[PDB]
Amino acid sequence: CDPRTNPEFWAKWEQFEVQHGNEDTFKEMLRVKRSVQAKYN
Amino acid sequence: SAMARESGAPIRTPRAPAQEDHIANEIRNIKALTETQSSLLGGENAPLAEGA
Amino acid sequence: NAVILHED
Amino acid sequence: INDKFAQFSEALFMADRHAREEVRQRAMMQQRLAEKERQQKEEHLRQLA
Amino acid sequence: HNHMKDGPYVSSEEAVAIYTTTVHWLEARKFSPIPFPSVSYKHDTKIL
Amino acid sequence: YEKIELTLLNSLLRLIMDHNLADYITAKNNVTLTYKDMSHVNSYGMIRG
Amino acid sequence: NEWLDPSIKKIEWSREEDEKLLHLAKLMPTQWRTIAPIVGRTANQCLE
Repeated sequence: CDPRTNPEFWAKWEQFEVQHGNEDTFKEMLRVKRSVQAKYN
Repeated sequence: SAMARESGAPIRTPRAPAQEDHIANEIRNIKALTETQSSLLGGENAPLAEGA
Repeated sequence: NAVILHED
Repeated sequence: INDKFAQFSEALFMADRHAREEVRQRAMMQQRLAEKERQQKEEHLRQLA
Repeated sequence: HNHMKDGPYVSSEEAVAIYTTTVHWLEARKFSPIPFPSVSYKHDTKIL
Repeated sequence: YEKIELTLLNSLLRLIMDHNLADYITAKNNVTLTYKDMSHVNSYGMIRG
Repeated sequence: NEWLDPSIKKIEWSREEDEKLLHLAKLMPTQWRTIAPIVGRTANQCLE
C-alpha cells in the first residue's frame, strides 16, 4: 500500500508500534514508509 | 479458578549491538590493511577492529 | 578441494 | 565469484602483518646487539685511555 | 570468466610462501623501499 | 604474463615501493580491453603494453 | 558506458550495496573494474 494513498494503514502501524515496538522498530517503520513513498513517486 | 469459584504489555525489539555495526568495523579493517606501507620498513600494525 | 587450472 | 578470493586476500594480509612484526623484532634485536657492541667498544676505549 | 568462476589458481599457501620468500630476500639485501616522488625532488625535470 | 594475480602482485609491489605507486600500477593493469565490437575487462594476467 | 546508460543505478546507495562494496574492496584491492560488475555500479561510482 502506498503511504500517501493509505494513511490509515500507516497510522494503524504506528499505533501498533507504539503499543508494541522500540525506537529501532520505529526507525525501521520510518524507513519502510520512506521506501513506500519513494516507490509511489 | 472455576472450581475455586464453584465451591510487560509493550514489546520492544532490542537494539542491534554497536559492535555488529559492520560497516564501521569493515572500514576500520580497510584502513588497518590498506594504508600500511612496506613491511621491510617495520612500522605499527594497526589493530583489527574485528571482534565478533 | 583440488585446484583445476584453466589449461586443464 | 568463488570463495577462495576471501581466503587468498586474508592469508596475504596476515602474511604482510606477520612479516612486518617479525621485521620489527629482528630490527630491535640487531639494534640492541649494536648498542651492546658499542658499549663494549666504549669500555675498551676507556681501558685503553 | 574462468578465473572469476574457479577462483585464484594460486593457493593461499603458495602465495604466502612466495610473499615470505620475497620478504626474507629483500630483508637479506637491506633493500630500501622506493618512496613516492616528492614535490621537492631535484630530479623530476630530467626524468620527465 | 598470462598467470599473474593482481592481488599478489600488489602485495609484492607494496613490498618494494610506496603503496600509492603499487596501487596505481595494479589498478592500471585492471582495465577494459576493446577491439572493434569486442570488449572485456582484464582482471587476471598482465597488460604488457 | 559511464553515465548516460540508463542501466546505471543513479540514486543514493542502499546499505547492502555498501557492505558489498566494502567486502569486495577488501578482497580485491584497487581492482575497481572487477569490483564494479559484482556490486552493480560503475567503477568510478564504486570508487567515489
